[PDB]
Amino acid sequence: PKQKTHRASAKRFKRTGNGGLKRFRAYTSHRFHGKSVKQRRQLRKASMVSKGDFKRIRRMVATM
Amino acid sequence: ELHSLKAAEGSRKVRNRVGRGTSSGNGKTSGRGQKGQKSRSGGGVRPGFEGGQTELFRRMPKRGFLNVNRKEYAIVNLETLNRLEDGATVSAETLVAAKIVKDVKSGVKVLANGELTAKNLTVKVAKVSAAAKAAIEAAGGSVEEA
Amino acid sequence: PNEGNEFAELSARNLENVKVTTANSASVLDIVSADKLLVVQSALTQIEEVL
RNA sequence: UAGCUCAUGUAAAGGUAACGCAGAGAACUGAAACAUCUAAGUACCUGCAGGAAGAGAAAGUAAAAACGAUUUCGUAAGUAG
RNA sequence: UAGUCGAAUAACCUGGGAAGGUUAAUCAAAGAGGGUAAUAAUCCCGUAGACAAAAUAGCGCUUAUACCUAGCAGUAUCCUGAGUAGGGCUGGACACGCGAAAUCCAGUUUGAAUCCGGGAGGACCAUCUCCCAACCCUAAAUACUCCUUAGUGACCGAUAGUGAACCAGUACCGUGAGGGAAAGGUGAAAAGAACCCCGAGAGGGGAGUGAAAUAGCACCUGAAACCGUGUGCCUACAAGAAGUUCGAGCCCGUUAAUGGGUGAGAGCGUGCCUUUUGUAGAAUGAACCGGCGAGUUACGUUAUGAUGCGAGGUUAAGUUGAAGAGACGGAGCCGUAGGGAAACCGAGUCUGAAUAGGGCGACUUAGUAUCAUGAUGUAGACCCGAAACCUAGUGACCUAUCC
RNA sequence: UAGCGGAGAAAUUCCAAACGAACUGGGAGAUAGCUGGUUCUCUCCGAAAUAGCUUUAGGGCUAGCGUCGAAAUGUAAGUGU
RNA sequence: UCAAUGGUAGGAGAGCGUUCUUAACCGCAAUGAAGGUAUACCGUGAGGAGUGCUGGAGCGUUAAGAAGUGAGAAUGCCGG
RNA sequence: UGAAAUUUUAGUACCUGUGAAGAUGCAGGUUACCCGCGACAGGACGGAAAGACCCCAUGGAGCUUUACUGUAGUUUGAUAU
Repeated sequence: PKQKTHRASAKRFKRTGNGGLKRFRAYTSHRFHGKSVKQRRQLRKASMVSKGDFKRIRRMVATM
Repeated sequence: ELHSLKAAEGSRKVRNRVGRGTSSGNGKTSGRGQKGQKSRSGGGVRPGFEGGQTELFRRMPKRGFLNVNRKEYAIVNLETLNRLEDGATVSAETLVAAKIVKDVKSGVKVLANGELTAKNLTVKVAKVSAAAKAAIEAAGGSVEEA
Repeated sequence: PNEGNEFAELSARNLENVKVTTANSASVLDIVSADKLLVVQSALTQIEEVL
């Protein structure tokens, strides 16, 4: 019928208009001992999604 | 033209009869090359698949719960106020009788962007941004929010 | 007309080239089919009223 | 009293195209395996019904003035979850 | 539920036959369709319309009757649905997988209040909103057709179309449950071949039949493999994917063409398919011939164009109507600013003491709708393919046991 | 005495020309990273057989390697010498 | 004029042929439709018609649409 | 009187080489009037047998166990009776 949007994938992602998606950081949940002082200084924030990868967007994250 | 029905460009082109013949072939192959999971019937492959490794999205943290009481106002530009002059008592009746958007989130809001062509004060709102209150309220407006 | 004439219209189906039509007949298979037609001169309020 | 006998009432047993309802109810699958899930409470099976059945009249929804039994369809929309 | 009437034409040419060609004429609620020896409006069935049923099964309208209801103020007290709500545990359904879990329904256990009442408002405690369960019935709009016709087809033409156009669920297999075939066409009309002759008979051959007898009973049409019979050339000193190219020589004369059929001889030449790194293959596979026999559509998304209009595009479902169209129907949907999880803010926004920087943002400039094409996704979803799994059913005459 | 079964002087022996799980119908065109098959004509362009991960090694997912379209041509990058 | 034209899986473009298409356009048909058969034509191809003969009813055009749509090959199947 | 299996069609020689690495069909070279008929087996990796040996499949069955989950069954206790 319709194409079912994966709601938990929507809980993974958040994309922008005329632009890419915001991807929160890896590693940032479970232990914090061995990750560095600088990695604590910088890995609260995170960067965007890839370019040549992530083209498996289609269309598993439809219209959310 | 019923004597000599003709078609124009672009609307029509041959639907590609894929899987016959010798020229395009594609029934021997269908673009594919034999002897693989790709090379079979069904088209059976799940899209997100890191080869049995967990996926990109499968490595994501669970971020941010969602307000059930999330509610907005179907925000319009002030560029439609550049369209309509003055439309005294700029309200939802001016908005949907202007037919800008009909199904609206209950209130209305304008940007400071868009221009101060309108003259009327009594703009009936639920909530206009204070950046636009600088514009119209410094440009011959009165606040009637809700 | 759109008041429904009835005498070429309950008949003339054996007249082999006659196509009984109104303003409630409009298509392209209406008109491009025959290309040649007679009019009832109420064609303003039989044509203009939506067109 | 059990029990027995007689009389009266097709009642009613039974045959059933499909739909329904109710009970009883899997597996294979798929999840790249699989124990959670899915498949589906679907396959089957049994019973109960009619021309349809159920269905229904708020011990309802909602959240502000907000309506006023149900039912079907579209929507909301794969939206909330 | 029987049916009834029901208009409108002649000749010539052709042929076995006109409705075909030709010449003319008519009709008109009937030029739908089907027959007729060959294509019909006027030949017929019919058709459009217009009549007809006692019995027949009904539908609908009018009639009093075929019977139980109302408002209304006040409130003496009673009533209003007890193992009932609830609570414990075990379940299940509800999107709800025990969860913060609502709410409902089960088993089991415990057990109220009852109008100053009680319940719901996703644990729950107060305020507010709504309702009155724990008693029963309720048409209508909906689902599907074995069936009855009225029918419609960008359905299908005898491997199709129902397994089954044919005495099909037939024959036939199997004890059974089950399975499950093959096959229609002469000719208009059998007018089906009188007779005569051969022949044991059949069958033939003459005659005659018919437009036609290669048309003769499985009969229209008749390939294809197979077998032939005749035919011009060549071959009985040859060891070839069986070929080209040239060509002695021979024979014949054509979609009239720098003709064809040959072909001695002579040069050079490892069949076709899938797979593979590489197959000529001693790697598969193919007896041959003919028929069938495989990338769709349903809905959705994306891309690309086509068209339409454009910050305005857009009607869905539905209604109308000929399963028409058009018209109605704006409910809703897309775009028309985002930032941040969110509170919120907003052409800025978040992050951060920052108004520092960074982050996404208008700067960074149009889409919408339809179509069409490719790909997508749910559908066996390009097919052919197991060993399998479970349910339902049948089975002790083989055989084993037992009586 | 009938298959989640039976029988059994027991081998995994048989249960109707026949069994380590019978036969018939439905689920269900079960499924199948594995085998085979794929049909009209042309033109143009033109591969890889590798890296990284992977219950992965005869398979996928990217990236390298083609093709077409579109936007300009980082104002030349490309490619040589 | 110059330059290009090996090409598999690959990708792009274009065209042929079949059938149904009420469409029309517009004919053929017994003096012979279709279909078959021989054929010493044409077309880059797929493909197209000419004639001879069988044969005695539907078929062709054009252009466009729509497709169970283009046949060797699978222990393909069925029939011979 | 009269079949079966069988297969790309083949007027199917030899040597020595070559080659998916062992020739009938290929290169070089040799011998051979044409066609049979009765017997024979070295080939034609002869057929018949999609290897039953080995290996693989995220393949399935069956079996075993102090694998893990369960189930019945067995045995406590609660508790209405």
